[PDB]
Amino acid sequence: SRRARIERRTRESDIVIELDLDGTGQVAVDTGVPFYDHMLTALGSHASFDLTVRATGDVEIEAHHTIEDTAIALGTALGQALGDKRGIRRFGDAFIPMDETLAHAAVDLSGRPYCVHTGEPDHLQHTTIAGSSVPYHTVINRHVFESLAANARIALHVRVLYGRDPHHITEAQYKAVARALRQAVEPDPR
Amino acid sequence: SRRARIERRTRESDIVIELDLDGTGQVAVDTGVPFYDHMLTALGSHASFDLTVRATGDVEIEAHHTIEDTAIALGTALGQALGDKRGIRRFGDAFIPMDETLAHAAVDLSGRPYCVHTGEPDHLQHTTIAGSSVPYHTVINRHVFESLAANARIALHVRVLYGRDPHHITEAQYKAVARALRQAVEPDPR
Amino acid sequence: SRRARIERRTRESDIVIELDLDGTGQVAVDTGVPFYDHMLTALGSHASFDLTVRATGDVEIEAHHTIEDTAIALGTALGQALGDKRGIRRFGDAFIPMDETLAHAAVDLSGRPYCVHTGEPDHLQHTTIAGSSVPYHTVINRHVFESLAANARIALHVRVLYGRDPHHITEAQYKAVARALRQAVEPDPR
Amino acid sequence: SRRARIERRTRESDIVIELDLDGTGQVAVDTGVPFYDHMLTALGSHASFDLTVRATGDVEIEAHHTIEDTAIALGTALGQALGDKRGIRRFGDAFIPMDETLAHAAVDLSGRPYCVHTGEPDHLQHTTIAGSSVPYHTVINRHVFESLAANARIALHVRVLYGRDPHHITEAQYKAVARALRQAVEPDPR
Amino acid sequence: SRRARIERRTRESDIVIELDLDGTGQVAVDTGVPFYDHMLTALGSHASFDLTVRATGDVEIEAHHTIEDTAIALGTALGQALGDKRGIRRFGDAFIPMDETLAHAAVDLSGRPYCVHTGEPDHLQHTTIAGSSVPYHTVINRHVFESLAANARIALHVRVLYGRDPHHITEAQYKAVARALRQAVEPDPR
Amino acid sequence: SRRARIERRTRESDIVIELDLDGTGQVAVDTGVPFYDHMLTALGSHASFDLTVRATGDVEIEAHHTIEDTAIALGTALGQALGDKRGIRRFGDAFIPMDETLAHAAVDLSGRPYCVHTGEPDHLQHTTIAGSSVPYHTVINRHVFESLAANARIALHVRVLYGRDPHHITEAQYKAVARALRQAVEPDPR
Ligand SMILES: C[C@H](N)c1ncnn1C
Ligand SMILES: C[C@H](N)c1ncnn1C
Ligand SMILES: C[C@H](N)c1ncnn1C
Ligand SMILES: C[C@H](N)c1ncnn1C
Ligand SMILES: C[C@H](N)c1ncnn1C
Ligand SMILES: C[C@H](N)c1ncnn1C
Ligand SMILES: [Cl-]
Ligand SMILES: [Cl-]
Ligand SMILES: [Cl-]
Ligand SMILES: [Cl-]
Ligand SMILES: [Cl-]
Ligand SMILES: [Cl-]
Ligand SMILES: [Cl-]
Ligand SMILES: [Cl-]
Ligand SMILES: [Mn+2]
Ligand SMILES: [Mn+2]
Ligand SMILES: [Mn+2]
Ligand SMILES: [Mn+2]
Ligand SMILES: [Mn+2]
Ligand SMILES: [Mn+2]
Ligand SMILES: [Mn+2]
Ligand SMILES: [Mn+2]
Ligand SMILES: [Mn+2]
Ligand SMILES: [Mn+2]
Ligand SMILES: [Mn+2]
Ligand SMILES: [Mn+2]
Repeated sequence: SRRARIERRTRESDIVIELDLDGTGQVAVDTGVPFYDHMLTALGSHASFDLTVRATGDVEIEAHHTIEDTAIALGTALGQALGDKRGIRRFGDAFIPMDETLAHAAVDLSGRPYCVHTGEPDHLQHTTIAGSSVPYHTVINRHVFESLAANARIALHVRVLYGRDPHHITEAQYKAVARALRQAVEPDPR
Repeated sequence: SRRARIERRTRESDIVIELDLDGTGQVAVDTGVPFYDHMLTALGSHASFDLTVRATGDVEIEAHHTIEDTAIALGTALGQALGDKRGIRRFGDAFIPMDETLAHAAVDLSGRPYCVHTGEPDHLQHTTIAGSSVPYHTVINRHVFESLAANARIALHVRVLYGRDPHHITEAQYKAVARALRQAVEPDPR
Repeated sequence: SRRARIERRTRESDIVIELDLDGTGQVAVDTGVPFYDHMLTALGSHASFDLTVRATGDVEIEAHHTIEDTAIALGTALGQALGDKRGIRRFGDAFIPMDETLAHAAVDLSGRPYCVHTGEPDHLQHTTIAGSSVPYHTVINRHVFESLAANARIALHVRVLYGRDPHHITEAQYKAVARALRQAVEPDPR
Repeated sequence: SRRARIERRTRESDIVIELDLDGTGQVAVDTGVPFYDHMLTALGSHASFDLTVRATGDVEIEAHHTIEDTAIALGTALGQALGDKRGIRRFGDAFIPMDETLAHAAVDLSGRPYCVHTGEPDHLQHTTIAGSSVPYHTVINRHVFESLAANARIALHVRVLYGRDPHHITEAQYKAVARALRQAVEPDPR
Repeated sequence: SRRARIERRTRESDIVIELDLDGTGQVAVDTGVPFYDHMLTALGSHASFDLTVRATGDVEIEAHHTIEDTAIALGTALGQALGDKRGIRRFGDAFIPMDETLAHAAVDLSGRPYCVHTGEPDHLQHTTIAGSSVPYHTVINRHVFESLAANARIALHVRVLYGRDPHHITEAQYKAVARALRQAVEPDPR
Repeated sequence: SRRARIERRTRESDIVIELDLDGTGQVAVDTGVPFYDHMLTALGSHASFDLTVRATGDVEIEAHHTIEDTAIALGTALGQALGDKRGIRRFGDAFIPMDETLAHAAVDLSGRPYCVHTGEPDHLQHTTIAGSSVPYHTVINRHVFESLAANARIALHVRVLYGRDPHHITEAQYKAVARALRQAVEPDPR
């Protein structure tokens, strides 16, 4: 019913997305960027989407191209799956506490792309989350939210009220976006 | 069930309101102040009210008297239609993104009039929204929210978190008030 | 189903709590600290808990030991009654207007104790609410929210956006916590 | 070759656009908003487009809905007329002196919507340009540039380096956008 | 006609450059520093050079020696390929929007080395762009522009007007330099 | 075709100008003010004018009268040679790096005299460039640009973005004006 498959092939990367808005959190994400996989898994899961993301790209340069192409493809999938948007809540918002961090997201499935990203501490503009694989530059958080909003053609407002840990700050925002979208896409009984 | 017809006849104006709290967004508004009509249409629609507003007044002076008398009559209608307020959520709140603008409203159907209006940029105290008819002075936004709260006998908190466009800022607040009221008036299953 | 009886006996006090998460606001609170009774009655009632609190302690010293032991016991009861937390909303938040005051609470039933308490005016750190019985030092507000979060093993974020009256400020926060918990404990239909 | 006809019919307005990128400045604009007509005539003319804009809307509210719908439709027309964007300069920029005013615009026909609007004096956020017809609120300048960029799917950077007259400031920006687009859409001989 | 092959062999690295000023963007770059490869590919491509860069060096230390030796060799190639500079535009400049970033470069093929690098945010002095290979320290951006200007014996002015993403900021500057050089090297018909 | 001879005889000086807009940089300048000769030679040359300037005046007082009368006569020559301005680019701009200095000029051949001169360091208001002949007070730079714009009846915006050497700062501005005029006077193929 509210399903979309998107294939996005650029010079930099290859994305396949399958998205059901009316899922149960059946999520599988593989981008070659394990922190990004974790954020997109949290997003699909907390939005009660069924979501599959398979992506490969030029991670020898860094994660940016793959992260962005994935967020563009995912936005386009959200846009297509929503269709005409008849009968939905349209507006959604969620607070996510994560230990010391409090994040908020608010959505209007308006059909007009807009993203306002505020309150993220300045040190996230040069912070790296790094393990044994491809690292994740938190400066990309904004870019992901912008790409998503631009291609789904929605208003997306993401706020960090406060926080310290860059992992708590980043995950709280992805989870906020996710639960905001969940409320906004659900059928409006009136 | 939760219906009220209010007639308000002053030296300055004539107001008829018909309000059903349990509507489907069947809204008709005619005040001679077309921007106000647009805001009150957004309010009735986003609150899932059935609402009829017919108003005439001294618009040769300006919109103020008609705007205020209408907001007083509309408040009184909300107050009467709520009745004893048995079994309702009582508390409601909503975030409204509108492009660059984010507004919020929170309500307590307490039976104690109170309005706190914060965060609206200072230039809305001398901004005019003007077309081919009677103009709308955004300084009146507060007055409308105050009049509504005073006569419905509710606590109404309206916040502009941020914004630039006076039309986005004003409409976002009316829509926030509307969805806050919608959540607050709905039956509480517990 | 989601019931817990907690008995807590310290050198300073004796607490019995009985808590049903799936109640109708059947609340009885007796701590010897009548303002605290009023706050805990508001909390149980606004959370739609069935709640019984019987506490006696060393109020000849002041309310602190009894308030804290009660909040610890109540937290432990919330923790036990939630059990494995299968199938619940998990996240909850609420705005509470109270005349001039606006408070907010957000919860994550994470299993990781955390409390962030912000925005409370500085004069509540030496304010007393006093009647004909044992008085209530508002400096204890934070301590109560911290104790509750620590022993229920949840993330609890409590914000005063603004306010003036210490009674409005305190009650608004307890009511916010209550409605945040109510949303968070309810079954998630998905 | 690089032609597009767009029809956009909303609740608020009716837009017809016909756009040839490879024109000689054959421009006809009728929106019911004569200052807007003047700005869009300057844009089509200074971009050497052939452009026809016919729009009607709810100007009894004010110009906003009609201005925005027109800018959305015009953006969509630019997007469609560019097609695959094979063989073009892609990047374009122009300085426009206008008496005391200096404006600049830079474009990347990237396929990624983005608009950065800077340097416009603060008083243009509540300035009105008013004649004998529907007035023009200069706060809308940004909104127009944003709408255009979002729907043409280009990067558009518009700068006021300095200026005083709101008419000089506004027209200089529209002319800058126009000549930036003209350079960017032209065939790249290499 | 305007071709140069440069071989540069230091203790730290081995560089081979082949450069045609009058190319079609036939570019192949391999330095062992994949982000640098991406920047130098963008530069050759956006300048419509035919360009081959093969470099190996002491990347076990970090990218610096290889980046610098490559920029020195590339500058020397630009210098030799320009020859006597008879009949060329000499002056060139370009604006590059890249999402939120706006960069500018201006060139004078003067025969006097000079580089002015301004406006780059302070956090790019300790930012790393890191993937699965050798990372790129953005502090090197200036060094690259300086090395290039010193060895091509040109005036090179590179400006970041504004920006946030270090990848957008860096790539925008390389693209600006590239299009500035493209305009400056082209035959002057007068 | 686009030629003008101007003779200007005041109490203070005697000017003969011959100007072809469609020249090859055939320039001869003799004012008795050798630094001025150098600046006007750079201007005619970098604008691809054919230009002859012969001037004599009261240099025993200082260069001012001769500089100004020459700039007035030269402006009048530009005005007359442009004629009706049918079919020209009209708008032109150029960046000129000169070692540490970056200057910019933008022109609108509008038929409305206007000059905005900004960014020149304050010490150029009392700097002298002095050799073995009549010296040049850099405070006159503005006066020259103003005189030129007033009598050619064009908008001329001249910016020093930054610089240190008064000779680099002055020459960069004359060269910027020159290349801005060159782009603006050239035939517009559309
Ligand atoms: C496991 C969860 N994703 C988490 N990330 C950082 N902190 N926590 C609790
Ligand atoms: C049409 C809607 N009422 C609106 N007003 C201002 N902007 N937008 C989108
Ligand atoms: C009765 C209620 N608990 C209250 N306390 C302070 N103000 N109000 C209304
Ligand atoms: C006529 C032109 N559109 C203009 N508008 C304001 N000033 N000027 C010269
Ligand atoms: C693909 C392109 N090189 C790019 N890098 C960062 N952002 N974008 C669009
Ligand atoms: C020779 C040229 N006119 C010049 N003047 C000052 N510096 N330079 C290079
Ligand atoms: Cl989780
Ligand atoms: Cl709407
Ligand atoms: Cl109550
Ligand atoms: Cl908030
Ligand atoms: Cl014009
Ligand atoms: Cl600039
Ligand atoms: Cl590119
Ligand atoms: Cl020279
Ligand atoms: Mn990007
Ligand atoms: Mn995690
Ligand atoms: Mn009044
Ligand atoms: Mn509207
Ligand atoms: Mn204690
Ligand atoms: Mn009370
Ligand atoms: Mn709008
Ligand atoms: Mn005009
Ligand atoms: Mn070095
Ligand atoms: Mn890139
Ligand atoms: Mn003078
Ligand atoms: Mn010189």
